[PDB]
Amino acid sequence: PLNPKPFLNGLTGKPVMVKLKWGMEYKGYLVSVDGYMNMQLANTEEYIDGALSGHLGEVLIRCNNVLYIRGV
Amino acid sequence: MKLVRFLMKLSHETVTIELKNGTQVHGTITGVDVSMNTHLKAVKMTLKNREPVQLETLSIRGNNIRYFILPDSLPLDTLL
Amino acid sequence: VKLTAELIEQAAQYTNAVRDRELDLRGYKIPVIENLGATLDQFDAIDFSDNEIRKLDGFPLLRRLKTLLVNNNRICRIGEGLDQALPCLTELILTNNSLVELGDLDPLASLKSLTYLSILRNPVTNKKHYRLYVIYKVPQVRVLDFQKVKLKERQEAEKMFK
Amino acid sequence: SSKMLQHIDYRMRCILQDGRIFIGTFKAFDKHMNLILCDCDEFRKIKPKNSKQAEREEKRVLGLVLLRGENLVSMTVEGPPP
Amino acid sequence: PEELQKREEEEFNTGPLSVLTQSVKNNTQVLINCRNNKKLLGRVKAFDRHCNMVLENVKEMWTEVPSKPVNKDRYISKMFLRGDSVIVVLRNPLI
Amino acid sequence: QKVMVQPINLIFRYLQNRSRIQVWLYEQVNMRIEGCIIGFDEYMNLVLDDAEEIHSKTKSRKQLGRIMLKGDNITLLQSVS
Amino acid sequence: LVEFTDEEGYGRYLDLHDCYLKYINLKASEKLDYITYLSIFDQLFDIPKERKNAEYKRYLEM
Amino acid sequence: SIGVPIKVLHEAEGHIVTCETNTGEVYRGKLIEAEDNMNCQMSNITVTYRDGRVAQLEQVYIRGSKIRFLILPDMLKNAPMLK
Amino acid sequence: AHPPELKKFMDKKLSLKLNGGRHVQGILRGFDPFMNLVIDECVEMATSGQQNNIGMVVIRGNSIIMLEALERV
RNA sequence: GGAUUUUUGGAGCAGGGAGAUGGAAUAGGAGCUUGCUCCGUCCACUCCACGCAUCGACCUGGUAUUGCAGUACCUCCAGGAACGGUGC
Repeated sequence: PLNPKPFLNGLTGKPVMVKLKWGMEYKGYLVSVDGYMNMQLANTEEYIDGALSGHLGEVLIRCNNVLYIRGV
Repeated sequence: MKLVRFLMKLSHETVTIELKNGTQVHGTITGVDVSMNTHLKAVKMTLKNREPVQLETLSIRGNNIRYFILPDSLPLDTLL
Repeated sequence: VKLTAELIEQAAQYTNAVRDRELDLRGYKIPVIENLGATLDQFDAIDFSDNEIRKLDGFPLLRRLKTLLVNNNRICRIGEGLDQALPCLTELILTNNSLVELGDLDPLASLKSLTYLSILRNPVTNKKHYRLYVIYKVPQVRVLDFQKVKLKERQEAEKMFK
Repeated sequence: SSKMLQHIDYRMRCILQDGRIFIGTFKAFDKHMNLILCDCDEFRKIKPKNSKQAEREEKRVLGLVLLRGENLVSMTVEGPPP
Repeated sequence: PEELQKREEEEFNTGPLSVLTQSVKNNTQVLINCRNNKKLLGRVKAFDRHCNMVLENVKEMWTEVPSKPVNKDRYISKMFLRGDSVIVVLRNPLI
Repeated sequence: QKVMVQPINLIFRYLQNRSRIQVWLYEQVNMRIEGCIIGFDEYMNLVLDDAEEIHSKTKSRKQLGRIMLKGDNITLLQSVS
Repeated sequence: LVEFTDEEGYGRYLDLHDCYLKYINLKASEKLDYITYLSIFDQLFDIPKERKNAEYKRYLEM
Repeated sequence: SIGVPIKVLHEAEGHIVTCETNTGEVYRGKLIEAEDNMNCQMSNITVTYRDGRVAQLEQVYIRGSKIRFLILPDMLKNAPMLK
Repeated sequence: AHPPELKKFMDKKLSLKLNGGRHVQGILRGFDPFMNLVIDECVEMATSGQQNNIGMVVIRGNSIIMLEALERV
């Protein structure tokens, strides 16, 4: 079984694809997800429709939007 | 340290708040509380594609406010 | 007895039987019509019954006027520029006034939302082709004095007064 | 300070969250400040979709409406205390 | 109290709040992706668990369609963005 | 008079039998992520496995697999198998 | 009553705080304060610090 | 604590309300049972969903996170809240 | 923390309107004080006249707009 | 006391095509005023899928009721649509 808190414990460091609620995605290493579960992603490629448009690198992606964060 | 007292330490200073309903209200807000609860006093508010409406007593909500703009000659260290 | 702002501030403003925001003047006898702006647009109906009002004019700029009650009046003639101050005013309770002439309602055509009126017991009501001139010169009104306007009477009102 | 209690009992035009309005004499309040409007007027927009027709704002009779905190945004003071 | 305030200090230091940690240590100019797609740039002054960001030297940009989108951009000297509108908090921008 | 059909009980049953299901969205009937839930938690946030988000309008699906749907956007999961 | 400012006093102060805010929203620089605003806006035909060929002319007109 | 608008909706329980939810849904009918979570189980309601065709149905249940507004009986103008 | 008054609506056939314009008819059996539901034989009809029954679904109170019960229970 | 039922928000986005149809008294850039030509914001009519279906009043006729009640909206036909907003 994979509870999502251990899922973030195991996926922190791996390439997270974070798709937001507007569809804003970031493909980059996820750094941390705390008790507020607002994620932190570094070396991010900002994917719109699944095609990275920018490279924001280090950033803190607030949890209020990220639709999913998966290992790519 | 949340921004509660950073927002609440304010009374009747010419500031410019942005309500998340695409509108802005500038003026001397009456008083703020801990949960971003601020009223308006003699405030000039511009809405989305609308007129410079005037409010004598308007009660601005907290999460329906999108941002704040403080005075320019205020020390944020001494404010927050 | 001058019409003043005390007889405005002591007035009643509420949601009356017709779900309209009415300001009422019980026992006013005001022969001077002006200075209603501080009505504050929280009102749509303006009733001034029991008034010595000699003329139908002198009203300020409101956007949401719904009913005008000039009931139990003493009007001699009517002023013209009521339309820019009443954009969408529709009901006019204007009986018991000294309206006679076919030109006593010539400013009525400027009412865009006019739907109903009552001008009974006036020397102008009793005349022939009076409802003809009514349903002609108020083309928008579909009912006046407790009876709807009709296609035949409207055709007759068009034919006459040419 | 529970500030609203000083301006209550007199008529204010509040907003909705969808651009409309609610004009009434504020009766009582709560923690979340969801409002209680007495003999409320609901002045909303009517979709013009045209430049050759005007833009009107029609208000229906709501009476005593208990408007949720999802509707209370900003409420100007426009009426005398009834 | 003391231990809880230190715990919030650590949540700002070695958590996902490390973005605002750098923003308050080195004063890095921060991109603020707002929920209305309004891009804000400026140096940060204060931070909170709720991602409430105090800002300085603030510039606001938004693409308005009059079409062909025009990137309108203006200045607010100081700024305050409580954690409601901010969608993403970018520590280092390309500019 | 009645007993629990608990939501966490349904989530645990899904994640324990590896029950594949399509998960809807909040504010949008557009996408549904079909997959087997890898686990559950306190606040109903579930982790995924073999999940693909398929649209009702586009009729196409982008693969996420080990997805992590946020707990507020979750609308309802319909058991596929 | 309707045409007097409080910072004005019916002829003691002026209405220029919004003017300073608009100068800021036009310039986009933190090196402009009340001193520079007065030294720029006092001159009649003194050298412009902000463009009379850009929207600075309209802002000065307002 | 307990909010006085919610207490007025309790005083309007049993009897008919006219509520409007997130989707413009206008349900005009007897609002029977409700909670401080604004989750009101009601009955005998003409629910229109803002489309114009209101249907007269029984045992509806409207939450409050969707609640745009709710008209409650005017006779509660003498409710202990305002006085 | 308050539980709802859902014990009467338990074991009832309910046509509920969920967000996105969805219409789901189903059986309430037992719920969570957050109104977190599990609906038996839940048939959620799409915008069109096409519908499907999915049996066991943990539905949202964030997405459920309202609900109606077709019986007097 | 920002993780599903009220205020650290799921908001914001733009209005279907086209025709040697018209307009910008005062506002467009280029061909270095005017004359002429092009292009990126609407409306008015005409063409298509009058954007459709639904319904709530609504305008006209005809059509029934004479009926003591504290009110979502109440007879019915037909339309032409002046309106509100839903599903795509």
